[PDB]
Amino acid sequence: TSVKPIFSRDMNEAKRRVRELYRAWYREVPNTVHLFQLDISVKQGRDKVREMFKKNAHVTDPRVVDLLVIKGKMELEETINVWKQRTHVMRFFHETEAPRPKDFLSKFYVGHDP
Amino acid sequence: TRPTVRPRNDVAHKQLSAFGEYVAEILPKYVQQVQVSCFSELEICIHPDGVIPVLTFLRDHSNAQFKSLADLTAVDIPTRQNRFEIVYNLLSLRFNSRIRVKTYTDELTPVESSVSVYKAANWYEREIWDMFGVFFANHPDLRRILTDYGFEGHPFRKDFPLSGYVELRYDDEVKRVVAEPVELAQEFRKFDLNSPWEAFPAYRQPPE
Amino acid sequence: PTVKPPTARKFIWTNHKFNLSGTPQQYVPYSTTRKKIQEWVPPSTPYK
Amino acid sequence: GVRTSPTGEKVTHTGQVYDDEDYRRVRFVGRQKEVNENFAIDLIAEQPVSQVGSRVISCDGGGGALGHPRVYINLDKETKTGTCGYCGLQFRQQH
Amino acid sequence: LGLREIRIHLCQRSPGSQGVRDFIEKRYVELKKANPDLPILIRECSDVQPKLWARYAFGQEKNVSLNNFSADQVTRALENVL
Amino acid sequence: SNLIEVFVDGQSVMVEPGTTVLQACEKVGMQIPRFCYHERLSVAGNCRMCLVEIEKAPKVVAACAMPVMKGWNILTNSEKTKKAREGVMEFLLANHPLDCPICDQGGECDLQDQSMMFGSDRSRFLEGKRAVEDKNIGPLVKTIMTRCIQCTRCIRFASEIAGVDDLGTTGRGNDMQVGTYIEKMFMSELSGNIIDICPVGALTSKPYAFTARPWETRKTESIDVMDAVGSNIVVSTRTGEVMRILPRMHEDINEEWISDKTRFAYDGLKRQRLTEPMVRNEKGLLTHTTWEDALSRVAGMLQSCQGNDVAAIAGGLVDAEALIALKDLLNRVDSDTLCTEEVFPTAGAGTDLRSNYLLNTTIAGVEEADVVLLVGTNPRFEAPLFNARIRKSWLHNDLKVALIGSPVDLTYRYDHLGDSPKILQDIASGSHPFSQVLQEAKKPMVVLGSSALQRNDGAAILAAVSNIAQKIRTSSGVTGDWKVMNILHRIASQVAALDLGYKPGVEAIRKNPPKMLFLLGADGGCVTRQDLPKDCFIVYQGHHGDVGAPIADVILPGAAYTEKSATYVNTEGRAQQTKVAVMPPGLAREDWKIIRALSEIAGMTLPYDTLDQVRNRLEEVSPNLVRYDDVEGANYFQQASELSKLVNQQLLADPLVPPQLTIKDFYMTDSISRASQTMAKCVKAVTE
Amino acid sequence: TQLITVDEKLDITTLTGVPEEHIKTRKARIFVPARNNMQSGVNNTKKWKMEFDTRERWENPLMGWASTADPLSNLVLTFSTKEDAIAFAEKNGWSYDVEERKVPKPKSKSYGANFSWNKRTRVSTK
Ligand code: SF4
Ligand code: SF4
Ligand code: FES
Ligand SMILES: [Zn+2]
Repeated sequence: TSVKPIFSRDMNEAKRRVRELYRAWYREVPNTVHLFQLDISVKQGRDKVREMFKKNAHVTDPRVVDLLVIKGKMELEETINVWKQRTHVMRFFHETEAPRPKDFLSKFYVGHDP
Repeated sequence: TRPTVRPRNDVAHKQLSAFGEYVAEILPKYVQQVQVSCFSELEICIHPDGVIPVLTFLRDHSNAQFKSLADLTAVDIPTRQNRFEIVYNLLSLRFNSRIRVKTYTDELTPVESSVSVYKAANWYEREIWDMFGVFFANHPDLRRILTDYGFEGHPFRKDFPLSGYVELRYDDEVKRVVAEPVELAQEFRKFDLNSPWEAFPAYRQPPE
Repeated sequence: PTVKPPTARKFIWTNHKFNLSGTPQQYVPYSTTRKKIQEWVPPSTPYK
Repeated sequence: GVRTSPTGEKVTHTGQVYDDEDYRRVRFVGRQKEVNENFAIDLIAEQPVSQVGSRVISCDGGGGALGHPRVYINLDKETKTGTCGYCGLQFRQQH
Repeated sequence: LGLREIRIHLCQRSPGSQGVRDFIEKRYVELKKANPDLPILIRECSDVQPKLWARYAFGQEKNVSLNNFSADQVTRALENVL
Repeated sequence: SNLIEVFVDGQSVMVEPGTTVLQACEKVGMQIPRFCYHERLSVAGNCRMCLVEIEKAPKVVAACAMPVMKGWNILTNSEKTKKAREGVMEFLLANHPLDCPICDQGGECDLQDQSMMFGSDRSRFLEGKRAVEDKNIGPLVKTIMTRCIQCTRCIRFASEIAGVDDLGTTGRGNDMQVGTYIEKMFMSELSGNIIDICPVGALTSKPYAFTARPWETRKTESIDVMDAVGSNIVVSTRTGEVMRILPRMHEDINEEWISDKTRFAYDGLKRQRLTEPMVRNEKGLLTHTTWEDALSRVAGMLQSCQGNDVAAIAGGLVDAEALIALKDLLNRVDSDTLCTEEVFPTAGAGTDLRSNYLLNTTIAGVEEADVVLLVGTNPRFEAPLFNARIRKSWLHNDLKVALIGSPVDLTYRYDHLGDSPKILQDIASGSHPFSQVLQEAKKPMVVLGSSALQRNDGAAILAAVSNIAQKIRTSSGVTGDWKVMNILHRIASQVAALDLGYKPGVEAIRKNPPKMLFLLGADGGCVTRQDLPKDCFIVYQGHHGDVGAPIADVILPGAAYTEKSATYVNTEGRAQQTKVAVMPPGLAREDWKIIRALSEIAGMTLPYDTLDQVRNRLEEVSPNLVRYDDVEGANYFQQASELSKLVNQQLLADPLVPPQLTIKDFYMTDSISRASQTMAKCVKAVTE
Repeated sequence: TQLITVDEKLDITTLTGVPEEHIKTRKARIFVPARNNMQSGVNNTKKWKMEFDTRERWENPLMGWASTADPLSNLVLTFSTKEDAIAFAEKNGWSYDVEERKVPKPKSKSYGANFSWNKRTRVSTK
């Protein structure tokens, strides 16, 4: 499996490109949250940005890390333009509950569930 | 026989066999299979490292113009080492002939994005990036086309099901459109239609 | 239809309930389907 | 004809008529629970079963391509009338 | 606490399991014949570590293995459980 | 050496002598269209469809029944091959009525698929097509005599396997009728297994008849229940529900068949199920409530009670998950008495010593046998496919079968020995006209039944079984390597409970009458409340409770076998499993789910939540329940025999007699047929 | 350009974006759909079907239809081998249970074995 690379030869440029992506997302929040006329503080949106980076801790392969950086760069293009809208950014937020449980007791009463 | 059976051609089949053998000889570097079916349209089947060389050679060399492009499709097949199949389909203007140029690839290894020799393939390449995931190195813009912005998954796969993982409705609580896990109103009763008794005996692979 | 008046079928409406969407007399849907699983009957007499 | 459920309404020809505490009744508020008062079984009772002098006979249903394909039924047993699967009307023999 | 039950998990080939085959050929009838209400049990499917386990003291599963172990060590841990 | 060169269209293949053209084509990948052949039935050349052309052969032969000489070459795409098949196809579709809508096998016909792929299109024979009057073959199998293509597959099946022999052909020529001459109904075992065999839609299912259509039902793997054999069955499920079941083949066990009881035991599965958790009411009335208050009440009461006076009877259909979760809970409280309905008598440590309680031989290995004796049961009713494979083995390689304990209604010309277990000990000690061939035999198999196992004669009868086993296995010039003494059961959870090492029977309940107990599947007459102390506290957990559910105190609506991914065990230790076909109706959670929720509401916990954790703990109880579909064979006959010699008794002088004596007795004696309308219909149509 | 190899699996399980319960909890089943016994012929064999576990289908409260909360209920992945089935299942992420392939054992059968002078196979009606 001597696979062709994408962007990085090892994990070093992978970490460098994803930290550059996170740099762009930190400096990308206030312009969009002031432009799109949202209802949410800047710090809460930045915390969901860092939470979405925290979701992907198990990602190992350099192809996959580079492909996540490609997806993030494409979405940052579509959010530095207004191709997307308020609906999509509020769809990144999960506000309209859906308070769907995790306890086995609450998976038992409200049941037919694992 | 004389009616009601579509008559086959002979000399066009001979010429396409000769031309496929011609191409297969004069490019020993990127040739695996050439084949002709009964309805006489040429097929070339290619390792994915000479895509721009084969398309430049099949745009010029003056005994094969083939100036018209079609469809690119990386038609998804499971079970294989290489799922995705890039399928070029070319038509010539001075010749009246049809070739299919099928090169193969897997889920992650990119190909060289042949937009620089055929300008038609730009939106085709963007579309097949959005629907499959065959990444395209040396390409200007990979945006998403035929999909929603906030949607992802490359949904023409056999993994993504028929109905989606997303559903949209409206609420007046926050005065906007929200997404939900999907809730079909009908089962989509799938029809088992796999008949017994050897539908075509001529296409019997060697049994394991 | 005054060229051919009769027909020897006898089940047809001869009242002609006309087009009716927008009344208190219109269609409502219901599945013509009996009970599916038929739950267990709790016993009539008590015990102890 | 329609029967009388304990709800005071029209039952169905197949037994789906409501229980006394179904809230589908209270989504039937103020509108017609429509029913076809002509029932299917009510016409078979008024059928004159004919008397054909052959043994195994045919049934088409009044002209080909207006009705059902050719079905062939038997008139052996005199304890049971020969019932068509498509027509829903019986046949008998005499001799 | 109350010495409820003992389990032995065996297989078809391992050297320690061959020692426990020597145990079941030599010194098994002493155990149950001397102990009528001490329900040990034997479990085999095809291939497993010869697990010597003990379920007692209200849901305590003591746990030793018997890979490349002697039959004297079988008797020794048998007495330690006993 | 018996490797014969035949060429399929030029390509070579080695073929045994005696094997036909068709098994050669199945070896290379071809099939020949055929009707009167069937791969697990007898062979005749009736249907004429399988015609085929050989190179240099002016005589076209039927490829179903040809002895294959050396060096053939077979054309399966030639000219007169297709001409002969299209001719025969135009022949067969002349006396067949236009019934393909109202036929029940419209999605699963054979005339239709072969008339597409091998037939002509523009028919002939403008006038004719006589029709034949039907008659009911029974209440369970709907019969139309008209669609019969006279293939003679049901008849040879009856003649060679069923042994009832009431189904023949009358008349001649065109006017040939199939079935019954004397208008006598057919109510025997495996009478439902003729709807899988009739290749056209002639003999179809009466209760299934017009409730579905095959191209709309999705299929799911399932395991045969109310037996101990476990056929490879399939729930052809439909519309949030079920609506069809069928059998499927396995390697060793249960070839292409099923119990008729099982086949028509889906209505009673869906008939009167328990759906809601229920608590008794102040006048004393069993009313229903939410899981909250009910399980809080039961969990607080379980926090109250302690000691050996808490019991759990796992009768009938319960799970691996049910038994493991119940064992973990009842160990976690302080102590236990886990019990089963059918009492398994132990006097020489019968709980452990794996080989003594199960069918030690191979089910397909009864064909390998020569000398099989049968000590009391009636195997026509208990596991009928076991009896069917015994009869097929006796048909082919001529079994020598004895019967000891009771003269019963088995139909394959059995030898009989004095119908009393004292005469079985007279076999074990003295000589008899079966004992000479039995002792100087080659291959000993001893099938023990469990109908007469509930009486207290179990120790000495099991000792005589062990004496026969040891004496013949160390006798007859053999050291072993093939087995004897295989015993069987009825309930799968019995063998699962023995594999988990449980306190057998209600012995510990009749010794210590307990305070709190859990009735998991209580329908037989195990206990009464008036044979129980003043702590009358039972949690009856089950499904469609008839007997015990008006008696009960707390109803818990458990799920059934179609509704939960439960691992079950057949009579020979093989571990099969089901998948969740339909999520259960009502509230109706699973078994381990209810037990772990009860543990959560009570003041304790169970350290597993998911099924992967369940099966890790399942292997950490016993390794025999993760290696699915792998046959397990135990040993140590001498150790079991030297432990079995502790206490022996004088036998009871009563000759044993089965309760499973007739067909109606087989029908009404289980919970699902006790529920279902259609089994009541077939019982009253046997009587009347 | 001859990049390094590693003894690892593939990790598209966060590239395809399927939600997490549908990732983990869907215990797949790889099976051979065997011969439909009411039919005849094993043409429908030779294709390994990876399918998924079923979940609830409840009554539609207006029509009695089976409305489901399942995207992953109607999938059927068609394979040719078993190793590639294991490879695809490790590639995309979920777990699975495996049935074997249980071919029919060929048995010796003959019409000249159906008839005999001193063996007990006797059709007596043909
Ligand atoms: S069995 Fe006969 S009636 Fe039924 S589908 Fe086949 S051809 Fe039609
Ligand atoms: S009833 Fe069915 S199985 Fe029997 S001869 Fe007729 S078509 Fe064949
Ligand atoms: S199968 Fe050979 S003739 Fe019927
Ligand atoms: Zn008719």
